[PDB]
Amino acid sequence: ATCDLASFSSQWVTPNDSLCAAHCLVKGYRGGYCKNKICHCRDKF
Repeated sequence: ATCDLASFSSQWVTPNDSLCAAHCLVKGYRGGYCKNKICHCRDKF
């Protein structure tokens, strides 16, 4: 149950809410350990 997924609309019908995408995408990340709800990406693409 790692929060290393939910990369926006990659494999989810995500509308805009980052969760583990949008925020990271700004820098260029797509996966990381989650805290509370938002994943703090620790891997850049």
